[PDB]
Amino acid sequence: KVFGRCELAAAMKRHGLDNYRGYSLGNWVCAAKFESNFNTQATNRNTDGSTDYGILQINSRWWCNDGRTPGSRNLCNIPCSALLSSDITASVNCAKKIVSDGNGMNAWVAWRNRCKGTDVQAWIRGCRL
Ligand SMILES: c1ccc(-c2ccccn2)nc1
Ligand SMILES: [Cl-]
Ligand SMILES: [Cl-]
Ligand SMILES: [Cl-]
Ligand SMILES: [Cl-]
Ligand SMILES: [Cl-]
Ligand code: NA
Ligand SMILES: [O]
Ligand SMILES: [V+3]
Repeated sequence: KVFGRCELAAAMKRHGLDNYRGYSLGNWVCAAKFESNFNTQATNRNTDGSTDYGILQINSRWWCNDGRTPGSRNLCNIPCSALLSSDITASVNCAKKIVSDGNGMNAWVAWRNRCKGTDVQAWIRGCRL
């Protein structure tokens, strides 16, 4: 599913990401825009051989099992394919674990490079939330 911006914002809000560990909702919307272009089916390889999955491009190196990332962990206890669903629940629940872990949203390279330090409230401008 390719979410609309406000559609995604509303789903993320319902799932409690607004100001989760201090990250206002626009952070999460921004991150998804640049990680996945709002596409739940997005998959991308990394140079280490891991793959990033879904709307928030959760990585098989640590967070999910895809059976093809040697030495990796599955800290969200989920098949990576579960993260490609039109329902964002599994991705959000995993994201909450990731962001709570010490490094905050820096885990998301696109967030760090494109959202951090910017007016992220612009990403929820016009949305009824
Ligand atoms: C190295 C550098 C960037 C990325 C990335 C960017 C957006 C979405 C997913 N992965 N991955 C590895
Ligand atoms: Cl993509
Ligand atoms: Cl990429
Ligand atoms: Cl596993
Ligand atoms: Cl694996
Ligand atoms: Cl933080
Ligand atoms: Na894994
Ligand atoms: O990534
Ligand atoms: V990547």
